Amino acid sequence: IVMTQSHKFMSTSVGDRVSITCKASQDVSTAVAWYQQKPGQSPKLLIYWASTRHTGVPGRFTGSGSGTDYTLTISSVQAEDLSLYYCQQHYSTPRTFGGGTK
Amino acid sequence: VQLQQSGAELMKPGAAVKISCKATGHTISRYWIDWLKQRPGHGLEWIGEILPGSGSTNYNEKFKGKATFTAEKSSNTAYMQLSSLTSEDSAVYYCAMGVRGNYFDYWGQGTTLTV
Amino acid sequence: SNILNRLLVSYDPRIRPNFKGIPVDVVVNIFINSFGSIQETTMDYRVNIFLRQKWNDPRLKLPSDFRGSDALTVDPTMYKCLWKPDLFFANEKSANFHDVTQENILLFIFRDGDVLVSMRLSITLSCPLDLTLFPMDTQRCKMQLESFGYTTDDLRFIWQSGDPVQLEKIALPQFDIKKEDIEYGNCTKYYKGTGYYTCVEVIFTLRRQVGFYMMGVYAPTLLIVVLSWLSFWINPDASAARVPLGIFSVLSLASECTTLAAELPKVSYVKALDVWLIACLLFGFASLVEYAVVQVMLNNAAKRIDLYARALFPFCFLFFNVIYWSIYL
Amino acid sequence: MSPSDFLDKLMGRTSGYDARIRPNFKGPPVNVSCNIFINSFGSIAETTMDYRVNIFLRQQWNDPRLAYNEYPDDSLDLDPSMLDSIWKPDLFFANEKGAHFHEITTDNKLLRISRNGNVLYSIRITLTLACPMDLKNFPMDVQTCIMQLESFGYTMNDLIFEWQEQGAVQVADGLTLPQFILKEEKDLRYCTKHYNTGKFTCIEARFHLERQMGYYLIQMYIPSLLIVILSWISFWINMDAAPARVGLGITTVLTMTTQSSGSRASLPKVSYVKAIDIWMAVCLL
Amino acid sequence: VNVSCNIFINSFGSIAETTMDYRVNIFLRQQWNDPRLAYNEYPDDSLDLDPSMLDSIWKPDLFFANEKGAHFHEITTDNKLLRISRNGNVLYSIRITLTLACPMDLKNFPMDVQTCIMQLESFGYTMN
Amino acid sequence: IPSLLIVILSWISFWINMDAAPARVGLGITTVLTMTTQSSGSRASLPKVSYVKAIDIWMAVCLLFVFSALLEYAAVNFVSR
Ligand SMILES: *[C@@H]1O[C@H](CO)[C@@H](O[C@@H]2O[C@H](CO)[C@@H](O[C@@H]3O[C@H](CO)[C@@H](O)[C@H](O[C@H]4O[C@H](CO)[C@@H](O)[C@H](O)[C@@H]4O[C@H]4O[C@H](CO)[C@@H](O)[C@H](O)[C@@H]4O)[C@@H]3O)[C@H](O)[C@H]2NC(C)=O)[C@H](O)[C@H]1NC(C)=O
Ligand SMILES: *[C@@H]1O[C@H](CO)[C@@H](O[C@@H]2O[C@H](CO)[C@@H](O[C@@H]3O[C@H](CO[C@H]4O[C@H](CO)[C@@H](O)[C@H](O)[C@@H]4O)[C@@H](O)[C@H](O[C@H]4O[C@H](CO)[C@@H](O)[C@H](O)[C@@H]4O)[C@@H]3O)[C@H](O)[C@H]2NC(C)=O)[C@H](O)[C@H]1NC(C)=O
Ligand SMILES: *[C@@H]1O[C@H](CO)[C@@H](O[C@@H]2O[C@H](CO)[C@@H](O[C@@H]3O[C@H](CO)[C@@H](O)[C@H](O)[C@@H]3O)[C@H](O)[C@H]2NC(C)=O)[C@H](O)[C@H]1NC(C)=O
Ligand SMILES: CCCCCCCCCCC
Ligand SMILES: CCCCCCCC
Ligand SMILES: CCCCCCC
Ligand SMILES: CCCCCCC
Ligand SMILES: CCCCCCC
Ligand SMILES: CCCCCCC
Ligand SMILES: CCCCCC
Ligand SMILES: CCCCC
Ligand SMILES: CCCCC
Ligand SMILES: CCCCC
Repeated sequence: IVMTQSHKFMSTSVGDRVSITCKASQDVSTAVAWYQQKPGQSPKLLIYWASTRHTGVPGRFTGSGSGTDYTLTISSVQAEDLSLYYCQQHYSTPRTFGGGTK
Repeated sequence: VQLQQSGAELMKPGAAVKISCKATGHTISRYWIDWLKQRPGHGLEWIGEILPGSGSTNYNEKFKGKATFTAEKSSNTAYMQLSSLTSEDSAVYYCAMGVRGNYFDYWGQGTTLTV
Repeated sequence: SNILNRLLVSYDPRIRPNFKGIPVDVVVNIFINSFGSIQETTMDYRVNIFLRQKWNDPRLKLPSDFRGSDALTVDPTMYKCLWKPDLFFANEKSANFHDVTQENILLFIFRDGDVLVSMRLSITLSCPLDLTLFPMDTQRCKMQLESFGYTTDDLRFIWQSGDPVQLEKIALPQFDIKKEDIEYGNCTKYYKGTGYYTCVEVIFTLRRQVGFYMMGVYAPTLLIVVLSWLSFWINPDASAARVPLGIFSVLSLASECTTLAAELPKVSYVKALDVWLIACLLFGFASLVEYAVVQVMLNNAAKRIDLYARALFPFCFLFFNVIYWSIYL
Repeated sequence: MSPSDFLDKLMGRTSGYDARIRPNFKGPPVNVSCNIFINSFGSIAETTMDYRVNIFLRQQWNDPRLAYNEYPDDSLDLDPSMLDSIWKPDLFFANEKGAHFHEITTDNKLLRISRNGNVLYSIRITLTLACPMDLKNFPMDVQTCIMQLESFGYTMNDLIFEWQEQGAVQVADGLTLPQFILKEEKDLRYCTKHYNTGKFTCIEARFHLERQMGYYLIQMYIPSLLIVILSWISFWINMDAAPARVGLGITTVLTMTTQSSGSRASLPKVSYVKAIDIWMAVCLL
Repeated sequence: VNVSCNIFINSFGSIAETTMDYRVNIFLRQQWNDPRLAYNEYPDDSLDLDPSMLDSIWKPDLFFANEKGAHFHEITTDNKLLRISRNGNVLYSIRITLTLACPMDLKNFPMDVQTCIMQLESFGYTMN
Repeated sequence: IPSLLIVILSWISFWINMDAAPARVGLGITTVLTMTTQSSGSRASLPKVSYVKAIDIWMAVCLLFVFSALLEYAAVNFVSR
């Protein structure tokens, strides 16, 4: 599987709606997770199975999509949402991520 | 549950370094301990996994031989050894752990490597 | 459904993989879910394990149009349509499957025909006990796996190259297991008329905690033997005191001999727990016989015999403890 | 031509084989040469008067309609699930008293059909056979526990049993017994049952079990041997010591009563007198 | 497929410190969605069925990791329940008797406090 | 309560004349009779466990006190010559 994010850098103002597309290579159809890695720290988990949230995550992060085309969504961008966002498939054994979106 | 790695590492080509992952909060032989690679300029990458009790490992096909997973229940720590270090190995290495799935919800602070 | 129904069609579960070719290789693996304590009365022990098997079956080679993750996790109830190695446990007195909601079975079918089957068993294995030096002993109980209907020409077992037995935390009541020898891959049985049959065994080691016996057998028995020694400082004219004080030291010791062996197998050889009781039973009886020697001396200064016996039996008995606990411990 | 077409031509669909008709129907009786292999002999119960044995019951016969010419092999180990569509002698154990197949990870069955029809049949069976024990001299007795391989629904003009000529009963290496020592000599005679329905086949195998009196000599004899000699010292104290001396006699005569009562832990409550209860009665005297 | 499951214990008892276990019978219920059971024929929200039909649908193969001995109840019928909601929601209640094993810490035996567990675990299906 | 009753009854030996050796010694032996029997019964339905329990350091301590009761009059005969 080759997860892909076709936008290395995205522009957004504080309080916007932005969608980050992670177009999978083959059909996993639910197996996607989204990570946030501020500079100098471990990528913390945000979404797993493409629609669920992790214990202690703000409710403005929403996962969607299925099959191949996936998408993360931040309703109201705060100041802490200015970091790197990694998508991740956990369907097969070799667990590629897909580069990263900024 | 927490994963406390070792410190930063500096090696020369041809050598081999062993990075630890001190599991402080649970028995090391309980969960799969995953190993990841973050090389700047590129993205993350999955090295493999080791169940520290049964000695079972599932390496990535790109890292076969390059990486060796071990464990030691005397101190609850999972090791990784990188053989034949080159300039391509300059990156940060994590030891994640997915409890309720194949995602990575528990991470380590990181262990910088510079060949 | 055609990922599996296309394989089992033209598939024959009565024929092993490579029928006339090489034998079938089965990589046996085990996870100990629970390890019951030894039953000394019946010479057995109850274990709950996850037996895992991993062989090759080239008829189950998944097509090229199957992506999957890496395996083909199927319905556990689909095991009845595949070939399976028929390994029994040569030590089990009475084993048991498990179907608590439905039958506990795995079935992974990898891309190259490789197969994984993980039964969930509860075995009552029989291991003979060597109760010499009973409370301070250590047993070795076997878990022999073996084929029954396939000779070594056809079927052949071998342990996992990594960790075959995967016990994590058991903590028996009065036993313990840390690391052992998964030995004798050449355990292959030979039976006259039938042939050579595959065997692989794990012989656990089970040290015994003497904590229960240091406060249930040795502790109370030790004070009773000291209870007999109280009759040496008492005035020897008190016949009705030193005599009843000595009969207690043989009666209670005689009672403890039967109460302890009542919950153990009836092995016909002296064990370490019997050398202690039979010895203490004699120190008590010897003290009472000492009084008869003193009572006769009055029939004619017999205090010298008690004086010589006040600081002799404690020396003659503490000398026993050094010899006893150095041999068996 | 194929491994599946062969089993379908020998049995199953395109065979014509009928597992309800014995080999040589309306012909000579099917003789069944059978031997056993005991795995875990032991657990000789005295209160129940029975023993538990684990054996591989192997029994050989000749079914002429299982003769193949396709494979050049002398024998052919079939699958342990195809010994349910072939004829099988319906033998039971006349004193089995409880028995059960082993079905752990597969039915523990063995099938081997030679090229001329000679069938082999090995199944693993755990028996709880009953042997009436004679306890006339209990701690030093010598038992003889038997098993009877008997046919049920076939008379001796339909099914005849026999033993293997050489080595009909085989014991596993290092097969030990607590309280007992299984003698290497084993009697193999012809039991034969004549019932209300006719002649029925039977073959029994005597097992001689000499008892090891190490346990009873340490548990039952020495404590009683010691309590008896305990009261002997009553003869040494002065006669004026009435309460002390009588206390020695009362306790010793009372403790022997508890010993004799404790001498029937697992012994069945039997009418006649044993050899251990006339050592206790005499020491009690 | 995730299965929200609940338990109704009819009775404890036979809590043996020697055997180190305890017996209990429960009504293990468990619900999951099955999109190929949704129907537009009957106008009923839920729809009870014959437990004989319970052997033809998918069912999660949960086991009790420390069950130590268990058995269905077959008295006069299968003690099974099945109501297929009209969107796919399958209810599944079965009576089960469990001789669960709980290790007891008897450091203060006569006046201790035990904590015996009941692990409902899947066997043949991974976490995904 | 039964073990408590035995420790509380062995103390009456001191409420007896120092000449009754068969009385006190017979009392100090009868009391240690049931204590070894009571303590043995304490492990009736308990598993064979290595560590010490709460009831075990009660039967042992009552056994120790009842044991020292009989041990006292053995110290009185030596003194009270
Ligand atoms: C199957 O698996 C999934 C995942 O693997 C299990 O996930 C459950 O997911 C639900 C959410 O879909 C979750 O319930 C949430 O609980 C949170 C509290 O811990 C809530 O914050 C959350 O959001 C709602 O509630 C908030 C607080 O009231 C609101 O601020 C928020 O806007 C949400 O409110 C929406 O919905 C409510 C009620 O419908 C309504 O007011 C509005 O429509 C509003 O839009 C959720 O309530 C469960 O906790 C998760 N499960 C568990 C065990 O935690 C799922 O349970 C599994 N089973 C099934 C059958 O799906
Ligand atoms: C069910 O019933 C069938 C038939 O009734 C039995 O099969 C017959 O078994 C008998 C004996 O069990 C066979 O008869 C004898 O076989 C002997 C084979 O052993 C060897 O003996 C010597 C020494 O090695 C060799 O020289 C010999 O060639 C054999 O290889 C023979 O020894 C016998 O013949 C010899 O001895 C006799 C007596 O001394 C002489 O008269 C002969 O001339 C010769 O020297 C004899 O043949 C018999 O062959 C078997 N088949 C048949 C059709 O009868 C089954 O055993 C029985 N049980 C089952 C099936 O379980
Ligand atoms: C040791 O385990 C093995 C199980 O594989 C057993 O012996 C080994 O296996 C078979 C015998 O059962 C032998 O196979 C032979 O290989 C030769 C190779 O040329 C082949 O020509 C023969 O036709 C046959 O297939 C194998 O050699 C043998 N290993 C030896 C002899 O070293 C046996 O049960 C176990 N115990 C032993 C060998 O003592
Ligand atoms: C078990 C027989 C012990 C006999 C000991 C001899 C009597 C004591 C004599 C002390 C001088
Ligand atoms: C039964 C013991 C008697 C010992 C008498 C000794 C006389 C010197
Ligand atoms: C075999 C036991 C001998 C004990 C000797 C005690 C003096
Ligand atoms: C308990 C031993 C006492 C010895 C005293 C020596 C006279
Ligand atoms: C086990 C042997 C002990 C003998 C002690 C003699 C005093
Ligand atoms: C061990 C205490 C007994 C009393 C001794 C007083 C001299
Ligand atoms: C029948 C023998 C009886 C002997 C009793 C001492
Ligand atoms: C607790 C061990 C003591 C050995 C005498
Ligand atoms: C518990 C044993 C102590 C040795 C004196
Ligand atoms: C054969 C037993 C001997 C005990 C003294």
